[PDB]
Amino acid sequence: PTYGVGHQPYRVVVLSFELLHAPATVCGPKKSTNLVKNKCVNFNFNGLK
Amino acid sequence: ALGKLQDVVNHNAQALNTLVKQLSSKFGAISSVLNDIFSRLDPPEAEVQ
Repeated sequence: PTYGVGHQPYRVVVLSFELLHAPATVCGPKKSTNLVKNKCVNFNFNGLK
Repeated sequence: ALGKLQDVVNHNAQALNTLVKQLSSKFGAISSVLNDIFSRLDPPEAEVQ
């Protein structure tokens, strides 16, 4: 405790992601809508916009 | 004996195939897909990417 000038706890967390070849497991909280067929529509299948 | 006429067709086809296959090059970028770069990165470095 007398070390009032020496640093502070700096707990670090590191993640690893961005493969996308296998089916995804952790996916973002975005709403899902019905699909439209036979139309030039913007699709966002699992992130492949 | 019609090799002279076939050579032109083969050369044109192979040149066009090389041109269309060149789209997979990374050219030093992280990915070869514009949509992935735009989605995973902010504009400030996406511009040079």
